[PDB]
Amino acid sequence: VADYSVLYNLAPFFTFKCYGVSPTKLNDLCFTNVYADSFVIRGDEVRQI
Amino acid sequence: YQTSNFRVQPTESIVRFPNITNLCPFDEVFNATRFASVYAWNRKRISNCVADYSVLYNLAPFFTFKCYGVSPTKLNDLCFTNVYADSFVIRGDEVRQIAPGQTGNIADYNYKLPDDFTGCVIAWNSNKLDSKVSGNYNYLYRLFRKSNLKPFERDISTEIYQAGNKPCNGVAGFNCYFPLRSYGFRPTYGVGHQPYRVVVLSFELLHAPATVCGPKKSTNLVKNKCVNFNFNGLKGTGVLTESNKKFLPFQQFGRDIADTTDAVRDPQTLEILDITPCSFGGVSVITPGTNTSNQ
Amino acid sequence: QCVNLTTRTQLPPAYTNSFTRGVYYPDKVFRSSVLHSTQDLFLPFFSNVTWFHVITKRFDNPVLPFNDGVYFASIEKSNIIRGWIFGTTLDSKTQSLLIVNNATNVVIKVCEFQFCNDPFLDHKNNKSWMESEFRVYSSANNCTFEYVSQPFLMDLEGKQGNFKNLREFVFKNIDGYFKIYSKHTPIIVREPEDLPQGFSALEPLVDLPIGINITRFQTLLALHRSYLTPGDSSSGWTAGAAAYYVGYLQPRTFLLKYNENGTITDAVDCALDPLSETKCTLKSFTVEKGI
Amino acid sequence: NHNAQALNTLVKQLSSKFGAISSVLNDIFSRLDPPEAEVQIDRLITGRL
Amino acid sequence: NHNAQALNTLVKQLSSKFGAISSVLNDIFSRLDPPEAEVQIDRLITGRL
Ligand SMILES: *[C@@H]1O[C@H](CO)[C@@H](O[C@@H]2O[C@H](CO)[C@@H](O)[C@H](O)[C@H]2NC(C)=O)[C@H](O)[C@H]1NC(C)=O
Ligand SMILES: *[C@@H]1O[C@H](CO)[C@@H](O)[C@H](O)[C@H]1NC(C)=O
Ligand SMILES: *[C@@H]1O[C@H](CO)[C@@H](O)[C@H](O)[C@H]1NC(C)=O
Ligand SMILES: *[C@@H]1O[C@H](CO)[C@@H](O)[C@H](O)[C@H]1NC(C)=O
Repeated sequence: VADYSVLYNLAPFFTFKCYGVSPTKLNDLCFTNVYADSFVIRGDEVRQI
Repeated sequence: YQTSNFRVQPTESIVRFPNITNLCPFDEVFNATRFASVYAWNRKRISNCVADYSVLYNLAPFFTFKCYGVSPTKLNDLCFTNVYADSFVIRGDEVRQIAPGQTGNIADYNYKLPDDFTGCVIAWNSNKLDSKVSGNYNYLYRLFRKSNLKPFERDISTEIYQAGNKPCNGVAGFNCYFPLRSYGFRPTYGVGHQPYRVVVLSFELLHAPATVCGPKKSTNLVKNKCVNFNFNGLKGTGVLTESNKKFLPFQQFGRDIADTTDAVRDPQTLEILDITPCSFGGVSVITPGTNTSNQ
Repeated sequence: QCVNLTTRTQLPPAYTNSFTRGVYYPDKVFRSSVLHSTQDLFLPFFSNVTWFHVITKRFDNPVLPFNDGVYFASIEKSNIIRGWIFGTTLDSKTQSLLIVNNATNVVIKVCEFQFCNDPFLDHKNNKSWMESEFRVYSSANNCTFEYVSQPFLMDLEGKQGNFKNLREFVFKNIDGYFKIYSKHTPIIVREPEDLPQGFSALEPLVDLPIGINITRFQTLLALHRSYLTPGDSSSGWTAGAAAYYVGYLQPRTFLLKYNENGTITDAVDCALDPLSETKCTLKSFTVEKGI
Repeated sequence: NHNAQALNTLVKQLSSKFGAISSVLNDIFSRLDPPEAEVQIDRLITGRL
Repeated sequence: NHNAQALNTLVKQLSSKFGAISSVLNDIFSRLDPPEAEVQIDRLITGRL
């Protein structure tokens, strides 16, 4: 289960830009096989967000 | 034997519409300099004028023209009342969200249509007007709210939303959202992000004294003959006669047990008439058998 | 502008009974000699309606709720009650509706007013009975709707004789439309202000596309200030006898009866008794022996 | 009594919609194109039959 | 025997769709938009009548 309870309410969040799902019903909506990209970019590249 | 029924046929056709001269101000609506934002959409009252359907088709391409409860072709043959026009601008992706019964940011926090909506929706793309090279930021919208809107309501109040608990109370820090955002309309995003202009026309039909109705010519009134009548779009066939009833000023039609109109107010002289089927019958033929005679 | 009006007493709410009051025409079609069944928001029969007086000096004008509609009746003599305000916070932070009647004509506005503590009206110049002061709001910044009706002339007359004015209103707010129904009646009261028995139907008056959220409301009263009213704007005023009643609508089903001329003359509330349930199932006003 | 009651019921069942937008045929024929009016008229005809 | 059998048939007749997508009213109302959910509901109503 994808519980983001300690995600939506976190302070250190700066860019949570979510374009097809409102951040409230993230839990009330399902998904399928999940595949998460964890990596780093620099500020001159936050354009890519 | 029973064979058929005899039936008197109508003689002539009449028409009775109100007498109004000036055209409707559809110019100010579809040709405004700028449109309002979706969270503060506009509303204009159209009344006491002759409507028309050709001028729209005559001006710039107005695609996505879809109606509820009435076909677009017949709009010129009808007589309306309480006509209102709501105009606003959105992105080209959300135009599918303007319909009776839907979900999404716009439908829940900016503009809801009632489930029994009757009327027409028009939307067309506008890039040479609203998009500027650096991106137009005068068009905003609302992203946060406790609960959804009821049909035909607006919210212009501006205050910080508190997504989490412990309201921050006007410091506007994180754990708190400013509910309004802005569209970026750079003329480079593509079809899926162009600014679109939307207009919604709403009205209701054939149940009250009407003031906005289409271009038609009136005929003189004839009584005491089986005719084809048309009062403000209420077609029918029968005999008309001066009445004894007494309508109150807000009533126009009268109905009977079967729920069929049987009295009407003439919309030029304000008199009450009564409607009746003209003739009926049954026919039976007596014969002594073709083996005996043909009489 | 705004003044604080002290010197009025605290008393608990008084209640009275609704003897089949608050029924209106549900549609705009003529009917005659028929029994018609309708389902809408009506005022239940034999309800408890809250009762207010303006006679110390008893100036009751609190901020009352607005659940699903309101039946408002007022027995009076000199046009002391003038209008109403509707809204949700009434503090310039949200839109609010205003209906007022000056000495000249009706005014309707839906604006971001900032209503201060006590709205009211004054003057009532001696021997002339003229209205000059208007103390309701402090500012109206952003707004979209506005309407000033036809001009008429209020005589601004005082009265102390037998009450002769009973005015009934019904207010509803649905789908962006604010609907008003109204009726007038000349009545001989002679009695301690107890909402006379009878039957009468209200007729549609106005429909407004305001589009706001409404949760509360309150009444506007004009105040009587002349020589016999020693004091400043807070003490030097007179009451004048008036009374008004408030009840709330609820979703019911009613059975209505039209006579030959087309006027509603009787009704049945299908959730009042078991016998009303029986009549409302049989679609008749009379029943014979049996089960 | 039985005869009169039956005939009155038959007369009064005419003010029903059977799912259509209205109980008047002429009004269905107006304000609608044929390929949509056919469905409403089908509903009314079956109900009355 | 006759009475019992008739009642059993009547009761068990409540699990047919008569062409709709489902025999559960709440299931029809959700999963569809109103203006076409209503035709399914009318289908069920006519069957049961
Ligand atoms: C009650 O309010 C109405 C609405 O404001 C007043 O009528 C207007 O008053 C202003 C004040 O200067 C005039 O400019 C307008 O022309 C008036 N409207 C008209 C004449 O239609 C009205 O005067 C107020 N009552 C009193 C007694 O002043
Ligand atoms: C109207 O206001 C009340 C109180 O502020 C609020 O609870 C309610 O949600 C509002 N109406 C809508 C449709 O949001
Ligand atoms: C409301 O008024 C304020 C202050 O005058 C102004 O900043 C704001 O733009 C106004 N809002 C609208 C929707 O007119
Ligand atoms: C109805 O109208 C007729 C004719 O105007 C009148 O005689 C009668 O008094 C009115 N009222 C009733 C109850 O018939």
